[PDB]
Amino acid sequence: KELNDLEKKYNAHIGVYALDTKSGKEVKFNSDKRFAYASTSKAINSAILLEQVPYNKLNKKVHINKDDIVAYSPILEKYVGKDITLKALIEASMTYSDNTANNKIIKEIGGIKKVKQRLKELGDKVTNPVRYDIELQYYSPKSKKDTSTPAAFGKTLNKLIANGKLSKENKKFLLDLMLNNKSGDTLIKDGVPKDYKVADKSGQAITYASRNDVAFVYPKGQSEPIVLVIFTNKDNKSDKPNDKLISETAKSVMKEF
Ligand SMILES: *C(=O)[C@@H](NC(=O)Cc1ccccc1)[C@@H]1N[C@@H](C(=O)O)C(C)(C)S1
Repeated sequence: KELNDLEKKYNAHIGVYALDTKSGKEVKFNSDKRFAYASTSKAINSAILLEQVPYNKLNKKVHINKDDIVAYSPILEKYVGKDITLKALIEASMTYSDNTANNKIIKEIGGIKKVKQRLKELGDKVTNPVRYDIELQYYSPKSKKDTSTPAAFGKTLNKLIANGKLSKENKKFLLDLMLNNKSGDTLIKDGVPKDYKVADKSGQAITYASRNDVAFVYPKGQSEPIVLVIFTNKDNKSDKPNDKLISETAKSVMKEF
């Protein structure tokens, strides 16, 4: 309804899935439509690693070489020939959307093929990781590669983080990164009521103005999060997104709760 209106105001396509984990209440709009998840996949990879490595053991270091470095790695770019702890990899991936950190997290997990296995165990047969960064960012409406539906992606985010194989410490370390992430400030954070806490991970693919934001939103007073997945995109390959679209979509969706 009003989301269709926002699709008209911004000449864009909105994908929404939101789940209040307390009530089990869901808001869906183009929720079974495929979108490039882009960097929002970093939250998923980070959480999967965290299921396998206890907080105390995030101090394990791993070697970084030139072959590991991919574009848009503001943190990892300085670790060629150096060691980095898994904790700092996760921090890089989440806070700076470091692409090299995210690939190394997927490697730690055991590779794309293992992320796929985990996804399927969580009943997610939609989220479709195929490539590492940055190649996963070359979205095409014609390919399913590195795409998901807001519903499949949110359900996974809910089963992985919102409840709940993560220890209290690993769950806190991930969510704090997401809460403290100043790079998602123009998205969901921008549209939610100022007293709501928002723990997000944003994404922007190279093509079709694919701009996304996923978050754990805590309406003031509630501790149970509302999982919010907003995927947007446009008709043209070189289209530039408008973050206000996501900000407005989040505002609208939050009234439903
Ligand atoms: C996650 O979505 C990452 N996206 C890319 O690596 C592709 C890309 C898209 C637009 C500009 C540059 C690179 C990260 N998200 C972007 C972004 O927010 O635009 C980063 C440049 C932070 S990498």
